[PDB]
Amino acid sequence: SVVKSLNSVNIKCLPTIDPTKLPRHEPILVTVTARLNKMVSDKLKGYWASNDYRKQKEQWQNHLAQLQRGLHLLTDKEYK
Amino acid sequence: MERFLLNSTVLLYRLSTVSLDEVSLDERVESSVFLAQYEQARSLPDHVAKSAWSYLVQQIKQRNMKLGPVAILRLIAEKFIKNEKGGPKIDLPMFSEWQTLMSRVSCLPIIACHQVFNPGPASQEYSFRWPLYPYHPTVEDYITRECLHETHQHLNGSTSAEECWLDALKHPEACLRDFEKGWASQEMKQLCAQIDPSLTPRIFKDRLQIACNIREILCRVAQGVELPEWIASMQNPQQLANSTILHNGREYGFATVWPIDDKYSQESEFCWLTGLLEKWRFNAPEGLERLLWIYLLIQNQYLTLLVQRDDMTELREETEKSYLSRFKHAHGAGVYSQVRYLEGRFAPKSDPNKMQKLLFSVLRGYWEYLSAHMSMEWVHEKPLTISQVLDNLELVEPHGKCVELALVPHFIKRKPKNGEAYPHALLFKDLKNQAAILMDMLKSEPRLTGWIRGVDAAANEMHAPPELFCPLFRVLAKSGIAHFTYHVGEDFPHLISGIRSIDDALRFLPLRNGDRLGHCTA
Amino acid sequence: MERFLLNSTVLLYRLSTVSLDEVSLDERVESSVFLAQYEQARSLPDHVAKSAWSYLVQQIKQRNMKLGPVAILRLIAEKFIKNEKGGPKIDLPMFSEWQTLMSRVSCLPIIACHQVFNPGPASQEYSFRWPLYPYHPTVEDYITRECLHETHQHLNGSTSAEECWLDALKHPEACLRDFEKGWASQEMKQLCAQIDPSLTPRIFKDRLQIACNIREILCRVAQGVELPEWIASMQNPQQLANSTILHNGREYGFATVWPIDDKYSQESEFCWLTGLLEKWRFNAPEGLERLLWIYLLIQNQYLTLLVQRDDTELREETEKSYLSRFKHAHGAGVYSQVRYLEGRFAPKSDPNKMQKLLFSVLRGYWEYLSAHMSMEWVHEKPLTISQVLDNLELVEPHGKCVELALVPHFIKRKPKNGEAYPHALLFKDLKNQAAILMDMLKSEPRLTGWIRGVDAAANEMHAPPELFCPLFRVLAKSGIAHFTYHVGEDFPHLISGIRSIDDALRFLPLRNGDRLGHCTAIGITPSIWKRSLPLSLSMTKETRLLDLVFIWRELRSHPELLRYASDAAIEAVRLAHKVFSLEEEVSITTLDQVFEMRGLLAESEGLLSELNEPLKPKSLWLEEYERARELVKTTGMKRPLKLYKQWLTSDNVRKQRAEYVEVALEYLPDEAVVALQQAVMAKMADRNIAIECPPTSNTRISQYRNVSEHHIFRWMGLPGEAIEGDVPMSICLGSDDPGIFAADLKSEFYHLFVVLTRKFGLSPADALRKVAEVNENGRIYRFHDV
Repeated sequence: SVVKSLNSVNIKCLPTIDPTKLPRHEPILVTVTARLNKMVSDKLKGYWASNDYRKQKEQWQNHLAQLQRGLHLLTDKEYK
Repeated sequence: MERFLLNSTVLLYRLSTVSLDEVSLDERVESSVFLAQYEQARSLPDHVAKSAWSYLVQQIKQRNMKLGPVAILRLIAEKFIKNEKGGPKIDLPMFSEWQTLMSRVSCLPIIACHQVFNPGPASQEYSFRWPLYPYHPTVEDYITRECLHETHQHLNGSTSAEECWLDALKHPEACLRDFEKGWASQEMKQLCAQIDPSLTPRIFKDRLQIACNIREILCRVAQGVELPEWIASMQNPQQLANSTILHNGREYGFATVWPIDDKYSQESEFCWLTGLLEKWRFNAPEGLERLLWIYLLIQNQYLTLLVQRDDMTELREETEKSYLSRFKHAHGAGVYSQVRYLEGRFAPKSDPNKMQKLLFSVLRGYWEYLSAHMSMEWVHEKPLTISQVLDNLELVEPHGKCVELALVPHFIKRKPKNGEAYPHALLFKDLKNQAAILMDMLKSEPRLTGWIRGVDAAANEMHAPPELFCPLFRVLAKSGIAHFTYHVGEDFPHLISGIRSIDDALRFLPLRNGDRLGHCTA
Repeated sequence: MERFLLNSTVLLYRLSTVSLDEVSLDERVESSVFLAQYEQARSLPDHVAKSAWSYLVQQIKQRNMKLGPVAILRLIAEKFIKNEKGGPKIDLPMFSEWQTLMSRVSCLPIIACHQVFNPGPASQEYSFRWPLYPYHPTVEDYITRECLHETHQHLNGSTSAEECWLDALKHPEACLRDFEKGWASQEMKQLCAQIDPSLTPRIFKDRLQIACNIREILCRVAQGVELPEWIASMQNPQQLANSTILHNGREYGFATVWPIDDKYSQESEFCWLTGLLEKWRFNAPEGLERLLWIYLLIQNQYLTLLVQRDDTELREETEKSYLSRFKHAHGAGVYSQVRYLEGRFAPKSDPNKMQKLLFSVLRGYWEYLSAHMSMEWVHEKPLTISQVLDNLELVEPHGKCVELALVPHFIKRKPKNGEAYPHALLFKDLKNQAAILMDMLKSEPRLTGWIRGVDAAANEMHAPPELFCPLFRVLAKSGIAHFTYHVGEDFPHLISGIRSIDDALRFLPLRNGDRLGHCTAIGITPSIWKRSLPLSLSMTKETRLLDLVFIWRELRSHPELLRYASDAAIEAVRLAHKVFSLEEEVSITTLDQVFEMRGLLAESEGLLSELNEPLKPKSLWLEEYERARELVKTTGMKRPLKLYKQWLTSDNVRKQRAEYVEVALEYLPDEAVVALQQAVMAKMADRNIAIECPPTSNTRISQYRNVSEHHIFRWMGLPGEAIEGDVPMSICLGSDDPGIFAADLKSEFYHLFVVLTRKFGLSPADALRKVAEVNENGRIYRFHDV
């Protein structure tokens, strides 16, 4: 109810996520980025075919790449 | 090396099907290029291909531009084309390489890029109609002092292959029906799969419609007008195949208004293109960048298809305007024509009611060229018939600086037809039939003997031996043709056989002194 | 056009999806044949092609057969295979065409077809294990007196490629994983789509499963037993992808039972196929007739894929297949056809893995001796390394049985970015791999009589030849006593390729009697090399700079090719400023001094590590570590050294080296390149280092129009193919990657002999001597202990 009222002060709310409704060893921060990636990529599909579309995606590819390297930081069983 | 990048079937399959949102296609194009390079250049080693592509990537990155047609055309333009006293010309050492590139890529996009990214001095107006030529002064004096002489110019069809693509865009359904007509034949079916495997005629219409819509979409960018914003609903290039998109449940065609009257013309293509590349001088979204890439790839695929189909519906779409353009194209730039003696081979038609259309159109096209250059009082300002054109043409004096014409109808020849116990009668009667319309039309107006001068038979050599044409040529000689020519020794099962075929034409045909053979490669 | 109906991508597609009941397919195969032949031989004109196919069509109509494998093999069988005193052999005039054919079609069906329709005399007992060779009395007797001397065989794997197809049948799950594991890499993905774009790991299991089930189905016809009645539910070959066919809802299957226990043996396939074609000698049912066509198409497809992919299964295939290998190399007859064999193998990091494979090869070789040398051994069942060596010390070389000398060959890898110098991860593996070899060799010192050589055959651009200098020199002190390199076969530029070989000559610790592998760089005529190449090639700056410094070395000595030397020295100095980013002046003399010290190890103290470091505890490397240290400290000249450290451990320099540069194809004129090649010959002939020659049936160069233009003839000194001023070398014989399906050294020996007699017009007595010199050079420079 509360997420729909915010979805229907422009605040965009991520769809409901259930940590029990997830793989046992999968971190939630992985799901949050994966779920959030869907919303951002959807907007780029709309904000497509323009000069800023490349300028917005280049940052997005940077953010996911630099955040990906932090998964080796956490998910590693022992740092090398 | 870019001949693979701007003309390849695998890249077109890769780019068209792949969605438009993703921009990480540098890996897919590389694998496609290697497949395309191997398919066309078998003898090229892979380690060179890997090195060449890697070197190409660093060129684009060092210049701080992005991979795509707007970058490839930038590299090709400055590599080959440099400005000269005649305007834009071609490097002499690289001309031999350039001729190879023209076999696979049309120069029209390249020259537009060179004009944008390397304009000529004094900003003098330059309009592209003629392909670029390398400049060497010792040859230029010879041409101006003594004009060229073309002994083989197929008047039928288009002036060249580059502009016939525009006609294919102007006549989508007509070309599709023409393609389907020949697609029945086994040879044409194999030929299309040879250059592009898995090419159903519907895909050819799909690609033609895709190129048409891309042209309309890209035209909006060049003119500076805001896009109609339904492109966001277009997530795949395949939506351009039906020439109609449905955004929010409404009809939305891709067609848009063109400032130029003839949107499908050489002038329209260049004016649009030079504006488009100007707007992408520093930035270009990979979405639209690939839209231009698809359009260029689509054009090169059709051009590759067209050049090999030579070896109607679209032919008679205009039937009068192209003849003037070709004569003007043969004339070339400048006040004086660079070609003096020219004969135009055209295929005869069995219908008696079509010769008067074809001869008048060529003769009217010749006259309307002469009236534009030589200003003098003609008998008729609008002939409308063969006799009236001949009245106008008999008044002109040949001064050697204008394109002189001597029509030569070149007979056709088909596969051997079985029957009636000797090899060729069904084909022979057709040649006998077609000659009769040629024979009696000449006698109807004897003044045509000054223009219908020679007769050719240029299809192949295996189908009908040259001695079969011996009776046909001799009877035409008694009709007053006064010249003859043959076309022999193209394909022959063994080298010795090709030599024998020439002698059969040589010893049997009524070849008087001064006759000409054709393509004697044997 | 007989070679396009057995190895063709589109025909397999156009026949797999076509149902068996319909028979009208001539218009579909003909369209497929022309399309397939176009994508294989693009230079073949259509009018020749169209006539050629029609000629084949009416020939079958004349013979009154039906178009298919049962007819295609017959025409090839009566074309190539001709009976003789030794059985079924290949006629001499058409041996060269057969070798061209063998790169596309497996020979096994042809002999099976030949035997059924054109059997031998009196039905004499015939056993086929080896590929067919042509017969020539001048040559066959030479083998009897002086056996062949092979130099480069990869013992990792089976003998030839045809029997590896049977292994793919025996291990459908393992060969899928090996293909899938390779398919993960991009190079295999390009290579698979190179041969056939419509190839997926899902499809590969489909194709292999179809071949296995077709083999079972036709075996029932070959046995003569009637079909098991589930062929009523047989409508498409795609049914043969699941090994389970349902008819009327009742359970069924494709597998059967064979007369011999091992259904996937060489004998089983021949007995099956000969029996099958025996029962189709007059007419064949069309549904099964096409099924045979699919199997041959699938078999040739995998063989075509396997050969290219060559340029897990390894563990399972590396146990006692060597006994078959030696028996295959021995050949029929009491005495082996190959006396001196040098089997190469790839070392592995884990000592248990390397020890297990070394024991398997030595144990396998002993088994080969025990079948011939009927003489009492110390241990009847060795089953261990020590008992093998004790058993092997009792045999004497009397010129009859195969003699073995294992030669491990390292594998170069891509330079991993980072780690302060170009190849650290690569060298760490190689340092570890040789460390396992050296200590294990010291554990059993008798192995120095069998472990004789060291090689490195992966590629050339991946790792420069000078990188093996420190690791070879320590191995020299380890007792290996023979070093060979696989250099010069692949290169980005012909002049650059000359540098790579001269890098090997100058830097590697090659003593008199060593060998080099595939010196194609000094073989190709520059005019021939330029065939079908772009007007300007591309190459890395570091490879370019080493070329420019080298071309100055061997051309300033040349009294008339000075302009090229002078221009090179000038512009090399120009490039050095680009690479090193230096601001002061560096001369060509300084550049050469810098580049002569690249053979030192990076980790040598005083070069990359701190000069003041505690002394390492007397390894075999401390000789190498301090040697590169003291000579760097001495001579009173450290200016070239500080340039070299940036050449190794500078962020900008290493990046600038990998940046590619554009080089004109004809940078040196045609004569100029020849001057370098004749300079290499004088240097290496002085050092007296032999050259391994690849099989001439290998169409891997993609530059020679036929075999008669192969560079081997230039080395041997054939008139009309030898360039003036050439210095004749010593050339040995080897058959490592022939690029065809069924190959052997004897076939390669005959291939050389045929070309001289036919193309070059040489008498058989004179022709044999020239090819005999190559066969003997493999014995003069043998790595086998005395």
